Amino acid sequence: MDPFLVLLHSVSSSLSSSELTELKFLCLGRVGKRKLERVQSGLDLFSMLLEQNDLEPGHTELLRELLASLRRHDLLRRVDD
Amino acid sequence: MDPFLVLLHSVSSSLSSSELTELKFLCLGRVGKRKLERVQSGLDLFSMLLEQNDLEPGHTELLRELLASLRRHDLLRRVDD
Amino acid sequence: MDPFLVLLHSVSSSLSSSELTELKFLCLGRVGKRKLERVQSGLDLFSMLLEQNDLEPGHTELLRELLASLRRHDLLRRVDD
Amino acid sequence: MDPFLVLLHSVSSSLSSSELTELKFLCLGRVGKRKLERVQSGLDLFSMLLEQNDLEPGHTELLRELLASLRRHDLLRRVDD
Amino acid sequence: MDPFLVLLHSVSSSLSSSELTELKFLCLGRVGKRKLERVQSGLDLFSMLLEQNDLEPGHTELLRELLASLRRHDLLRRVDD
Amino acid sequence: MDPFLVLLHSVSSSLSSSELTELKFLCLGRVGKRKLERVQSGLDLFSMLLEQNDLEPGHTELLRELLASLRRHDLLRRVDD
Amino acid sequence: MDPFLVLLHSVSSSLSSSELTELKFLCLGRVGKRKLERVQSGLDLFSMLLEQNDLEPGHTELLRELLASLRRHDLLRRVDD
Amino acid sequence: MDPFLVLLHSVSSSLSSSELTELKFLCLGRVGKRKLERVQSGLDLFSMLLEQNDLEPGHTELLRELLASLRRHDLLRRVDD
Amino acid sequence: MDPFLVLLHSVSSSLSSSELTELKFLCLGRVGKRKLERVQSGLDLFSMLLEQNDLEPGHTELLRELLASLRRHDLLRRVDD
Amino acid sequence: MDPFLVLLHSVSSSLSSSELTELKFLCLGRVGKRKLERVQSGLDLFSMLLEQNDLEPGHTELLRELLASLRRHDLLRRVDD
Amino acid sequence: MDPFLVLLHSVSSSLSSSELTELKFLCLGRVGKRKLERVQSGLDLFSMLLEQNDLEPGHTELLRELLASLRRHDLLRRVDD
Amino acid sequence: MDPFLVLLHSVSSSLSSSELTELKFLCLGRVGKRKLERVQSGLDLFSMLLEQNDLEPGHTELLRELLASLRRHDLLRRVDD
Amino acid sequence: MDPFLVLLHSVSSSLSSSELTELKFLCLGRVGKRKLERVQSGLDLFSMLLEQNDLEPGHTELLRELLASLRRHDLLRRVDD
Amino acid sequence: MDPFLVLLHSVSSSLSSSELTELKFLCLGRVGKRKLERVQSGLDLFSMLLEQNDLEPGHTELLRELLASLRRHDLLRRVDD
Amino acid sequence: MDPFLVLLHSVSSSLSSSELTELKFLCLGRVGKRKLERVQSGLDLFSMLLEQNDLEPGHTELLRELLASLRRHDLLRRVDD
Amino acid sequence: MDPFLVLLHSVSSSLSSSELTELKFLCLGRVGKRKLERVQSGLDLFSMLLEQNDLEPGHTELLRELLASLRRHDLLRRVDD
Amino acid sequence: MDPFLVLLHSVSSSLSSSELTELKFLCLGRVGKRKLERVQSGLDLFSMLLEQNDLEPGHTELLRELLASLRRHDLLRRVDD
Amino acid sequence: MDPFLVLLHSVSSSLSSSELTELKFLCLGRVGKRKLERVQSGLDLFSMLLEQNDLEPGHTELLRELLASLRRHDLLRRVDD
Repeated sequence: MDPFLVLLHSVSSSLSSSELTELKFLCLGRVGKRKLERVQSGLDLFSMLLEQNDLEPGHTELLRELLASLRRHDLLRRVDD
Repeated sequence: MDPFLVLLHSVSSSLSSSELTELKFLCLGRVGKRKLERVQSGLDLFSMLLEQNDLEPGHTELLRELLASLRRHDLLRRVDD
Repeated sequence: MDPFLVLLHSVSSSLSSSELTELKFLCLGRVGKRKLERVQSGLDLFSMLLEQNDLEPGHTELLRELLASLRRHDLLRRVDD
Repeated sequence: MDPFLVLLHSVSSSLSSSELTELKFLCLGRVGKRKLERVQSGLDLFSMLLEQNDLEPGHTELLRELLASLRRHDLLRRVDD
Repeated sequence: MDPFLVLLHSVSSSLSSSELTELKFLCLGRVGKRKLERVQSGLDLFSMLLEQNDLEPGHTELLRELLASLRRHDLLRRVDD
Repeated sequence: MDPFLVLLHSVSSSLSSSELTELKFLCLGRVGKRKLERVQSGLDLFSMLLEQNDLEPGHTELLRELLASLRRHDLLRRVDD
Repeated sequence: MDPFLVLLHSVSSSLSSSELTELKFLCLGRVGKRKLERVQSGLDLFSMLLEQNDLEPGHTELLRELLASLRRHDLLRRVDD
Repeated sequence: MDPFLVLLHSVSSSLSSSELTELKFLCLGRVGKRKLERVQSGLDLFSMLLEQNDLEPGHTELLRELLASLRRHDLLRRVDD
Repeated sequence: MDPFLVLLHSVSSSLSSSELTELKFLCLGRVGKRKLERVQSGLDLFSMLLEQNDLEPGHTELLRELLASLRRHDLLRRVDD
Repeated sequence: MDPFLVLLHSVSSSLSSSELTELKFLCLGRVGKRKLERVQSGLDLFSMLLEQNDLEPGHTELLRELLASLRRHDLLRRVDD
Repeated sequence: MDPFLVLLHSVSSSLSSSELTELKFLCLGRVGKRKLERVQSGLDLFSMLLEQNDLEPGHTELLRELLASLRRHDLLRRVDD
Repeated sequence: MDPFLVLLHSVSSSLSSSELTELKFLCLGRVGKRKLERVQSGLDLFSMLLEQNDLEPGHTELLRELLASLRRHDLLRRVDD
Repeated sequence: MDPFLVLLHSVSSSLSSSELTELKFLCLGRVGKRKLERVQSGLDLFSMLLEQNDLEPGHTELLRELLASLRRHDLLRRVDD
Repeated sequence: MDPFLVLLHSVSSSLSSSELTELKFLCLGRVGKRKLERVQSGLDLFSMLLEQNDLEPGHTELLRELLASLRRHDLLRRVDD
Repeated sequence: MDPFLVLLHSVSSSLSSSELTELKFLCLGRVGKRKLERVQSGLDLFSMLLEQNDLEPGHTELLRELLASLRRHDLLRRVDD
Repeated sequence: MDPFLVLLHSVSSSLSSSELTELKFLCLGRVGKRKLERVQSGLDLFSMLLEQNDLEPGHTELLRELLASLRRHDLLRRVDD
Repeated sequence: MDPFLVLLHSVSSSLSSSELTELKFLCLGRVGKRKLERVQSGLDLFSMLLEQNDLEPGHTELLRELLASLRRHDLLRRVDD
Repeated sequence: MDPFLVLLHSVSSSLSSSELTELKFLCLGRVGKRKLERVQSGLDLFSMLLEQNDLEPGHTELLRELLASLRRHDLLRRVDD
């Protein structure tokens, strides 16, 4: 298994419904409304970000900034930030 | 590639399920019920409007009127309206 | 576009979930239970009323009566009543 | 072309899957099961009714009453009712 | 058209999803599971009961008692009960 | 419109949450618990009573008796009681 | 025109594709696989049964048993059973 | 922003709980009990009056009467009375 | 119809959402999670128990003790207890 | 008519789509993928097992173990197990 | 990330339920009732305002007026006003 | 109506908040804490006692004992005690 | 190479199965059923219409009106309509 | 049935909303936030702990100390402490 | 279980409504208003301080400061101060 | 029957829709998106893993790590881990 | 083997049903409707584009543009874009 | 009986319709379109590869390569790869 996938799964397991709505709002400029309507967990949003080359194992800045905006520093400890 | 098709794809990417239902309702007089039942995205509706000569690169006032009724002025910005 | 459909869309845009519930209740004698279960917005109800000849541009007394029972005189203003 | 055939085509254009299933159910006594299993549109049903002399330009009562049972008075306006 | 088929259509029109589920549950001993998984409306169930000689214009007792178990006396008034 | 449905809607418009709870309690022997759990307004209860033949335009003593137990004589005035 | 042939034709007109597959399965021990592969309607199967002396105007027991296994009692009324 | 909405908001911000109960009592004949039970601020009552065409930017007599009955002349200075 | 099926239907009619959740919890050892996630009413649970030979007209002890654990003795009176 | 064929037909009439997929999965080591792709009912799978001498009137162990894996003990009562 | 989106998120995180209700009341003339019924946070209202071209990164007058009506000058310091 | 339910409603209408608290305390050994927390009126407690077979038209000694501990002899006169 | 044959080929290239079915239905009075059952593309129908002198480079009205009935105005632009 | 499951049901029956909140708080390190947001009763938490191998009929120490921290010794008597 | 979570639970047990209000007031600069409006016990505040990395088993200074400002030295004895 | 197939079936019967979606997310790097879109149960995913030599009776490490990531230790007891 | 064909197969393996629908829509001006109806996977579309000289090993700008419009940059990395 | 032909038959028996389509796509450069259109099973493709000297008992690199591109390592075990 990729450690990147396990890290994404662990991050997704620590996010609630309100946090998911906030993350969807903060991703409005990168993911279209039609695609955003189908997102029911952090895994789907991470998949769309992976497809758009906005999120990679070596490209994690956007995820860190999303987590900082949500004020989840405990989750940022997982990304080692 | 035709910029007209790219514009139509972009417009269809910004629309949700309720907006698609509203668009289907407002087109009841131009498209039959049998043809309207098969539409699952804005692309199918735009293609049918193209076939019936209701929508061309020089014929866009029906699309602008529909987008105005949907109260989506950001989407009218893409059509330069 | 037909002004009749624009008017119906505008009327449906001003109605809430409870108002839709009382609209469905007051139409129990004209629309069957099987068809009434599939209605999620006023657009579907208006389309069924159009299909059964209960609602036409020259046939609006049923709609005016339903809006009167809902005690929505601002909505009757749109129909000029 | 025959305006009878054009009228039949126009009627078949304004029908959905559910209406087709109900029309098939209400014609069980006149068409066999083997022939009814091949009907995928109103056109095939109309052709089979034509073959059995149930539907002619001078013989439209069965079509009229089938449309009445489906509560499609707008469709009956095409048949002058 | 037969008044029997019209009566069956009228009865099937006044039923919702839940009543259809109960009707399927209460007919488990006469219809196999493979045939019951293909019923999406009261019309299919009525046709299946017709094939097995369980429902005729002169043989309606199973229909009346199924309607009684669902506590639909208004529906029984259609069957004159 | 049926004046019966208008009367039922008017009666339901004058009832509060506690009165709805008392009505649900007093109807425990006629409506099952599963069906009683889904009632959020007097309209649902009245429709269920209509289905079970407990309430018709010529069948109103159950409604009058229930309103009498609620000590709502102003509401009995609407039913002419 | 033989009444037996007309009866066979009428029976075959009331059987669908699935029933034909079940009938072919139930006839595996009497008709070989190579011959069964060419059967596209009940008429071919009836002809093959006629050749093997399993089906005669005075010998209708196998057909009755096949119809009873398919649970088509309405079709058994045609064979007078 | 409508000056009417701002005026309504300013009026509502100067009314307390007892004043709200008195206003609800004085509005008993115009708003039903079921709707009155959901009013938790002057804004909900004002919106309900707006729906019933009892209160408009050009129709403010009822609001002045309500404020005079509450003996709030300071609030009447806002409506210029 | 079988009195056993009617009895099961009557028992399932007097159950609410919470009791269904408790019944699902107390049957974890006999039904898998995949099959339990598809149960939306007591009828589906009863059918699943029927398939596994856990509930027959001569085999009712599991149902009796499941009802006992929910403290529904009135329901046990239907099962003669 | 073979009692074995009638038993196989009765078993097949009690199996749904999901059960058919599970049975196909459990038969992967005996029937090839190309042959498994054409199976649309339990009858085809039973015939394929019949050809490979895995299923006979005197050889019913594999069918019993398949039914036990699906946890259909009611169906095992048909095989007398 | 757009600084505009981060500013909107920070504004929304400083508004309570009562402030949300007041903001919904003050936005009655621009957003329909059906759409207003689905707003559960400031983010949804901001999204609807963004769709309508009433709120843009270069168009912040309406938001300033809304904040001034709510008397949140501390929040107006975020918009630099 | 059952006179039993009318009697229970009348008894519940004569009780105050403190009396309800004492009734809930005295029923600690028969109703669980989870179920006791949801009781807001005597009707819910009476229904729970009815379900557990603690209270029937022929089983009223528990109710009489509870009313005697509350020192409400006027309420015991309604139960004829 | 004839521009008439090239035009017919270009028209036949922009048609799907459904439009071919409607074209066959609307030509029932000019082509027999025996000849229509052998048409698998628009080219066969065009050839048959050519043989019966219904379609020539100077005789296009039937093709024009057939394309009109299918609501293909873009296709009529090829025929210069 | 398992007396383990019966014991778990009995323990969950004697818990209130506040105790469930404390139980959720004290299990933060073993269950993720996403999974804890879906727990509405002690049964959900117990099943979740069962999945992670934290609670078995031979593994009851975590439950014992969770009950101890809530100061429920009467509940510990059920687990025989 | 973690001694840290047990300590937090013990601290939250010895607090009343007024102390919770003071704790909410003194944490205004670290938690938003929307998040603070949803705190009904010290557990929620502790959880949110945990998320923002303000409180860890190795980071307890802010908790000590909050307890000191409330003049609860007995509570500081639990934190070993 | 292979014990490996029975073990896979038993594992698949204990996984819900959410667990299946997490398993699909964790298998993104090994199974392509086109193939992943057709997976509707654990059996299909297990078949795809078997085809790619990622899962064998002697090769069960990937399945163990998948189950450990889902935190199903009870399911890991089935694989003897 | 041609690396071009392996690359095309790999690209087609990463595409879903919706992405195929958008690809077919964006190719409306180069491939006819009759040829587009027969495409069930990206392989057929790529073969048609190869046939019309729209796609060659030295001619890949159309493919790169189509992948860019689909917003699949990971799929552009395979084509080295 | 040649072991090479037995191996080819066994390989062809484990392939499905989609896998055959991908095999036909990957062999576009070696087999013409006219010869590829007549292939309905892997046996025909293998025979054509045998004729063109692309596949011999000592020449199996093309077959191994094709099976590797199909990601069928279990089928590569049959060829000992």
